[PDB]
Amino acid sequence: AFTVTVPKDLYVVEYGSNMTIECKFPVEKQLDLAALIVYWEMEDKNIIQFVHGEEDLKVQHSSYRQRARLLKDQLSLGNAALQITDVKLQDAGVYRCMISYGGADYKRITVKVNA
Amino acid sequence: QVQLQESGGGLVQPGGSLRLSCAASGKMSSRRCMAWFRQAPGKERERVAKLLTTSGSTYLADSVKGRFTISQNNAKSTVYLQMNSLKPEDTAMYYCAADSFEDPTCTLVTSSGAFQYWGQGTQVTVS
Ligand SMILES: [Cl-]
Ligand SMILES: [Cl-]
Ligand SMILES: [Cl-]
Ligand code: NA
Ligand code: NA
Repeated sequence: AFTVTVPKDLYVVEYGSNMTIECKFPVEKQLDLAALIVYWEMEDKNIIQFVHGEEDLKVQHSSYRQRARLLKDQLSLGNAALQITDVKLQDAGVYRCMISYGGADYKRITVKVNA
Repeated sequence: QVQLQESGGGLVQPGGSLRLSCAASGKMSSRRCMAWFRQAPGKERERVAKLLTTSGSTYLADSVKGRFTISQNNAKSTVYLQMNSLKPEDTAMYYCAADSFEDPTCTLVTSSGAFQYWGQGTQVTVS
């Protein structure tokens, strides 16, 4: 069945640095955007919804809205990569990626932040 | 975290009706995306209904549009599937499922693999 994997389930990061966390999923020879959904959250708070080849436009000022982005050029290589810049103490916690691309699955990644 | 428990299954003749309930508990944000899935023996779980609890926005699979309805109570501790005009092909174990997905993802994700929380299932037989 469709399985999402992580190269690391824990990242330890320094305050003020930049961090990229990754989930991996099965590739086709051609990235079919119509079928792909990429969902990133921290705890239950949504960070990314990449649907139909489009990022869901957020209007609410939030912690993540200007510092978080999905590295879209990595999707065709089977990498869901979330880059968060200028890491803050509040960025510590449990992240989850859910990818749907035919089947669907999810994994969790913990981030610890040092100051 | 989240727990889900179904009730309401049974046996009806064609044209009959059943009402399923899913008693939902745990942090509301962790179960804002509610769904009903069904599994016939020899087949995969397939989604038939979706509700985002915060907006009330619902979605029904083409196979059940106009026959089934998904809803919740005021406290949002219970989610229902009202099943009218039942047909033999509706025979299956029915499951409630929950997760945290906001819309549009909640609407668009039909694979059972996406959902982390599940009820134990309830049998619906139409014969
Ligand atoms: Cl459909
Ligand atoms: Cl559906
Ligand atoms: Cl009510
Ligand atoms: Na490609
Ligand atoms: Na009520």
